[PDB]
Amino acid sequence: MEPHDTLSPAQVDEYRKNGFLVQEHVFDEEEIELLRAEAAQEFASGGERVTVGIVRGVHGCHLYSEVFGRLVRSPRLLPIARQLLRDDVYVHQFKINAKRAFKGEVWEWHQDYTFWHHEDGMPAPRALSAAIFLDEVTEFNGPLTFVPGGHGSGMIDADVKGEGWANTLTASLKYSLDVETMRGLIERNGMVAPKGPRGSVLWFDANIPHSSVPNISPFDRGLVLITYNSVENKTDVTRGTRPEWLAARDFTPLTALQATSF
Amino acid sequence: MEPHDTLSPAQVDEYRKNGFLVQEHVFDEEEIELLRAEAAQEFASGGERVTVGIVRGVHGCHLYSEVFGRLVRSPRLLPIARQLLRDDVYVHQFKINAKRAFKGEVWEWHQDYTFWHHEDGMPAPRALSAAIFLDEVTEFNGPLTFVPGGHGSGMIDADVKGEGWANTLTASLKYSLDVETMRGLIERNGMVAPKGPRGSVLWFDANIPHSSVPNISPFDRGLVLITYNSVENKTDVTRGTRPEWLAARDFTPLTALQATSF
Ligand SMILES: O=C(O)[C@H]1NCC[C@@H]1O
Ligand SMILES: O=C(O)[C@H]1NCC[C@@H]1O
Repeated sequence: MEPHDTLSPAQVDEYRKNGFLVQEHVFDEEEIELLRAEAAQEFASGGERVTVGIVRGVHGCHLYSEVFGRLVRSPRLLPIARQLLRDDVYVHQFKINAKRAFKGEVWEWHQDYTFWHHEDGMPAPRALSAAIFLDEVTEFNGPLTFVPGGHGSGMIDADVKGEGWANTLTASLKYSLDVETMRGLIERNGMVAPKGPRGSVLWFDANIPHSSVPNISPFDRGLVLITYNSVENKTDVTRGTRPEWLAARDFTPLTALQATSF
Repeated sequence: MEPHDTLSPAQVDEYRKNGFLVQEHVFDEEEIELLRAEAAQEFASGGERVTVGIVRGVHGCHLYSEVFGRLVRSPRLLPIARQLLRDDVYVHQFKINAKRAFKGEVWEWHQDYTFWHHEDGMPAPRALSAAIFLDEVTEFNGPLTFVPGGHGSGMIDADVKGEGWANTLTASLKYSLDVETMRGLIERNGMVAPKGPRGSVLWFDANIPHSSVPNISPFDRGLVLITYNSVENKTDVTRGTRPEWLAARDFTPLTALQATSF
């Protein structure tokens, strides 16, 4: 194992100003293939934790998979999440999202924090997601798309639908940011679909508004998304509506994987 | 009126090599607003020529609208189409396609020539379309997307659906290029979504494979598309299945608008 990875001051400034940031080539192909293979196994035996008719999402895999439980403690990831949240951290949510070639949905503009505040009891937006690129993310395979700086407009009052947590997981969403709001935000800030090669990591703020469109390429777009939360900002488990595999309840501070002979 | 517009040798080379080409800022805002206003009138009274539940397409407007009949003979357009097709030309098809803000469909990969050969009797791919930008075309408002150089692989054998011309106009298409074909083409050539400001013109070859995704922006994307065909390559009206407003039958060579006091 190396020195723990840190963002440079420039990277940090870029992250806070925009609310997202791509580090290119964090993992190699061999590491990425190990993650691809484990993701396929979870898609195949995830059960109620899966989302679809062909499988498209799985939730909570770091609680059940040894590979994924080590991934979240990796020295390429955990220290940056400590650095950005300025705290010890733990994993609130883990999920894999594949958009297969010539497939996919329009994911309505939204803020993760909005769901986590109302569904899970997250007190403050002191959280972020790391989306590992299992495939090259381009213009055409349905990249996550953001309003840069749009996290600074706090949580935005949103159109609310559904009952329970049934449509938290699906592309028609329970909390969709208004059309009139979006225009203002976008007139003001613009739109960015960060791109990069396989093995890249895209860090994004819990309150950044984001969306994506379908994949019109012949290449799949697999993403592993790890949502780190600050231990100080642990969710209020008394207001909690959802289960462990969507919203974690073990708030033990994580420590990084140590170098071992196995 | 000016000297007639021509592409530079570089532009022409770029067009033939890639099969598409954007000229920026061909029309001003005032010209574009005249076209917007006329398009709204056609969307409202086009009748059977319209396509939808909210209006999204209209076909054949240059046969019914004085503004649109002059547009096709404009010295910003007609001479480039002469230049690229190396012939006198006429309009085979005219259509307006709006993708409203937060709206739109995935348009499956396709080749226009494939439809025009089989539906209308077009002997050779000696045709092209000029798509005038009524709005700024960006990454996020569903730009027409192309395989550069993909016109040189001739007409590609395609999956065929429907009966009649019912699903020629709609986003699930009668002639959809295969998934396996596309991957090969794309592995080989890549993908480009030409962009530009309002009043731009995007010229593209009749055989270039193209597609688009929905508009996830708060801005509309209106396009006027004029399909010029070579007079020598006029359609065989004996194999013709569709009506005047989809496939024209007056093959008179066009001449440009002359400067008049009105
Ligand atoms: O509902 C959730 O918790 C997740 N799915 C969409 C928004 C979050 O990422
Ligand atoms: O069917 C047509 O003739 C037109 N619509 C889709 C392909 C062409 O542009």
